[PDB]
Amino acid sequence: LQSVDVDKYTRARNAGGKRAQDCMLLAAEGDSALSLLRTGLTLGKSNPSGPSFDFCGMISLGGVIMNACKKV
Amino acid sequence: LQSISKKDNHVDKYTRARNAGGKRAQDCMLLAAEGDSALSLLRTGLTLGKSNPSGPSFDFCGMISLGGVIMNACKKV
Amino acid sequence: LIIHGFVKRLLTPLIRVYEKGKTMPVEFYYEQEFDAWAKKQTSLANHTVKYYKGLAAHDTHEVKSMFKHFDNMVYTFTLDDSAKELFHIYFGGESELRKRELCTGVVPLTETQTQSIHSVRRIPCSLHLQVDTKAYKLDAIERQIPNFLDGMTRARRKILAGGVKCFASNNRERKVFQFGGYVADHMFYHHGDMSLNTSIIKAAQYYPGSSHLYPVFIGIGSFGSRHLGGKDAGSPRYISVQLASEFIKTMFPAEDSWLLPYVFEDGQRAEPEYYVPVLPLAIMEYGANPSEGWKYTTWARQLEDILALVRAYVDKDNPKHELLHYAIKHKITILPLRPSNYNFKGHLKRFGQYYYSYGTYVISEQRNIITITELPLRVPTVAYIESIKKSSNRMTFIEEIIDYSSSETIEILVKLKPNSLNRIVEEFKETEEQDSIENFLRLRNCLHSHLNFVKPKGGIIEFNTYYEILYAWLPYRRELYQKRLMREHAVLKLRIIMETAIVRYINESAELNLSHYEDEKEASRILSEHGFPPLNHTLIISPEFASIEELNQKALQGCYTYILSLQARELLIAAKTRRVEKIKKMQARLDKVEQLLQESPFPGASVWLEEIDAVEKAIIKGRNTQWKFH
Amino acid sequence: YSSSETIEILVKLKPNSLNRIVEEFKETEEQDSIENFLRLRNCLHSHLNFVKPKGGIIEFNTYYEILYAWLPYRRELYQKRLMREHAVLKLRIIMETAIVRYINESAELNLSHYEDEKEASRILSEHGFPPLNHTLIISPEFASIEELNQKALQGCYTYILSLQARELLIAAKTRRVEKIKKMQARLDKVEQLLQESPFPGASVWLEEIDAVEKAIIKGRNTQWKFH
Amino acid sequence: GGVKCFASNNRERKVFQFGGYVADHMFYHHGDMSLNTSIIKAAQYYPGSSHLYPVFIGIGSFGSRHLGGKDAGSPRYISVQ
DNA sequence: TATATGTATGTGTGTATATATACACATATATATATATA
DNA sequence: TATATATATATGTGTATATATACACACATACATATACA
Repeated sequence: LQSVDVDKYTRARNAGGKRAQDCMLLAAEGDSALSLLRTGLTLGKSNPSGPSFDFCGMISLGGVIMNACKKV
Repeated sequence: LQSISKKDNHVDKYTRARNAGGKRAQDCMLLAAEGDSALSLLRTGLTLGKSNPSGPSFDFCGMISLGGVIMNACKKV
Repeated sequence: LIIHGFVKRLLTPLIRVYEKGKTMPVEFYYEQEFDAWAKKQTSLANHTVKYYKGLAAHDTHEVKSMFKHFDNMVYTFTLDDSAKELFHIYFGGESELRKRELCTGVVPLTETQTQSIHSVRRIPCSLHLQVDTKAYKLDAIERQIPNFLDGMTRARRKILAGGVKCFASNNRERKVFQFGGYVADHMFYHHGDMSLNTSIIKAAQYYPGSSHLYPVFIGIGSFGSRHLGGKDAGSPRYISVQLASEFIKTMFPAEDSWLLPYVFEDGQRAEPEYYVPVLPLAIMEYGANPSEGWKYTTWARQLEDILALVRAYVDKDNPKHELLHYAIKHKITILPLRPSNYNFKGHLKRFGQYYYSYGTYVISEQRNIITITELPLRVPTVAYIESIKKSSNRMTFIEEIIDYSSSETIEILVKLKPNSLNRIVEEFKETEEQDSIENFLRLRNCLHSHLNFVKPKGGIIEFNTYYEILYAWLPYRRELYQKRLMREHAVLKLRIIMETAIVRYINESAELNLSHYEDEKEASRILSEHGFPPLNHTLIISPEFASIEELNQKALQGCYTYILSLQARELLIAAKTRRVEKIKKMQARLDKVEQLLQESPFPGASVWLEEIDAVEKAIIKGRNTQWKFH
Repeated sequence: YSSSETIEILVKLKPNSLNRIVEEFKETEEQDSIENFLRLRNCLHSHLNFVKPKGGIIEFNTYYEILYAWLPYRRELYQKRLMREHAVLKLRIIMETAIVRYINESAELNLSHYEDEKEASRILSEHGFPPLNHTLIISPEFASIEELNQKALQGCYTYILSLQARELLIAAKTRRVEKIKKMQARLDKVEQLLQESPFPGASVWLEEIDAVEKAIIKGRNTQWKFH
Repeated sequence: GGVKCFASNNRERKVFQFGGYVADHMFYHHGDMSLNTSIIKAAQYYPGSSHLYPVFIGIGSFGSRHLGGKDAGSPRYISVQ
């Protein structure tokens, strides 16, 4: 019986490095939400005070999370 | 490489007729429908047991899905 | 990591309300906060209300405003010692904790907690669980459990209201996705489109063992069968529905839909809080759902039992009249209330405190073949066959198991291994309650009910017998008859008053010389001097939803528009004869109404017997035509 | 490093490789070496194949052919809308210059005295009122001009018997008189611009050119949101 | 169907509700997914889209230059006008 | 040992054809899994 | 034969997503098949 990677995932440029602790994971619910987040994290010079992909990532929650409080 | 990916070769929609491949195999039809709602219609139709005493049934008739649109072979051979 | 601070969230608006002119909207984060804000208003015909299901409904000029202030709206979670028991209650493997918490409503939020959250931007996990998750679980109970008056859920009540309105003009059929778009547009359905189409499909099915015994719609196409449990219908692209118009006409009377409390969504009304049918339709069908905390399961009753009980309650010269009222006062049972055996050929037995339903086999030793001819209630065929195929203790006696069933009648054929009828009886012992073959071939089941409904004004209610549901249902229909008769009485007096001034204006238009006058001001002045009553023409012709105090409070506060939009077509003598005879019919109807408001045992007791007979003949006609109403 | 609507792409080169790009990806006078390296041109190659009215493929060679095929359809459509407008205006003048004199004469015509609408239609036809098709004069939907002047003078007296008593006042008479004056002026304008050069309806299509152009400008200024 | 639907007031609809309208009143005899995709791509407006003068005003997430307009929302989210 | 030279794949656009899948929620039933008895 | 687990199915009303085929043609990437030789 003993005998790919992440799906819909956009890493940040600074994940697991020298400034790893100051990065966020914006986990969204589906893919239309990730379309909104991709629209909004790419305000280039129209939002100098907002975040971008230098310190933010994206991943989808797949709908409804499985609970672990009753499968353990 | 084939043996690594032979497990994914070994799920089609197929209702076998009772007499497919036997002594009366040439008496049998294969009603190749186009989707799954069509198979719902055909399975409704082939089970009129006494409302259609002169009709067909699954003793000599099968069903299979054509999967939408058939690939052509004339451009791929 | 929840202690040190690792788990965070944004906080976006669910509702924005835009005023004309102002470039800042009013934002709401909860639905009941919007409803409480909106019902306090006086006119909402210069505002626009937007509902945002999902983040992708936000267009560009507001995502820019949401992301100029991104770090301003991220909140961090803290937890205390009062939180571990709440996670075990809300998400643990036992429901009794969840039942006893989930009966009470949501507890609102104090000013100190709200100022602390909106100032320092940290959220207690327990304070999140005792508002947001509890509000979710109460809303899920409301969506997934039926009311006990009409017997239907909230989605199916939206489907019924939008289907009465959709097939109004002519009853032409539409595709399921087109009708779904209609009922999601006009009934303010705020969810996805796939589950609505699934509910429209399953709200129209009719076969032996379906959920609904008396469906709202006639279904035109392929709507699935017994043999897969209705799971093999067509796609909504293919199949169609139309309204079963005479059953909906007789069961849900149209002049009673004006008198019900309605669900207001986004400012304007959507559907009733509940329908009140002529018969107790909550106990007349099948059903089995889970929900949050509770479970819903019903088995339908006989039609003749329910007709006997309602006709014994209402009709005054039935022999079981006062004795049934005694039994309602003391909650004892007299007339029997059996399960329904319609469209089922097997047999039903009561052994203690439960009912059991049995199949039907046909033993043969000439060819060692048992011919199964029926399954128990609500048992699909292919699931039964695969269940009888997986069990290894039963497979040791059979050679081959073959199906020959039609689309509406079971006929399964087993084949036994040679000389194996004898070894079944010592292996599968015969009790008094079931046979050895029925132990062998899985041919009985128990009818075990969970009568957990929702009530008006929300919240769970839980009954112990079907008699309790009937006794809780009857007074609502009683008072609704009293309401419709008093409303009709007021409207008839006011319409007599209206048309017996049209008659005298037609008689005096030549002496009055209306063409001589200048505009509506001088005409209304010269009509006020000759003894014409000022009336409110719109409220008299169409009293849509007006209560009787509203109907006699703004009726005498109008103008002479009733008399001024008269066409010259109707100044003729045949029109005079027509209006005088319809005034005579209206005042005869008024005498009949004020005589109906007095009778025994309560007002409106003969009209309800007539409607029982009408619903009965419509059900009989529908059962004969295979629910096609040809 | 792109924006939502603006491109910004950043490559990095390993050291001492620009000169290898220049000598290895050669430069013609149609495209640069850096554009040959970075895929930075394409051809605007057309296949002008449309369908025609009454079905069937048509294949053009240049965009001038498509423009020159387009123009006469719009020209003839202006001509037939002006013919339709002229016909409807004459018919509505005829319709209201019976209603106004009925308001003037119904005080002593005394239609309240008659039994039903057949006697009323008889006595209305005995004083010179024209029988009209009121539901097609007031709403010509998809009627061509032949079936406009073919079946509209062959109706009844519904235009004159379905008047509300609100209409019999003096201000309503005044408003109908000025509305008759405005329709008469518009009929004069329609017959004046049916005869213009080069083809009928030549200034109207200039005005619609101007309106479409400023609507396109106002839509481009608001990111096609029309604020 | 859009001129017929939005006649009374220019109130927004969803994509699947407007698609149900234009499949009912314009006698469309095909599937719903292709009609909704056609409505979505008829409403889009970005630098490099097919339409330079679109019929509709799109309200929601209608995709960008970067994925070629293939990164819009589902038809239960986005609106047209 | 470089060169051409004729082979074979491979996404991509609009309008069509036919399908697939994860999750929550309650409760009654089930079929095999397991101690320790020995 | 017993007391005891831990995983397993189905119902309605909800939350999220996946995938095969046709049709034309300009364009991109992969050899490979020779033909002088070397």
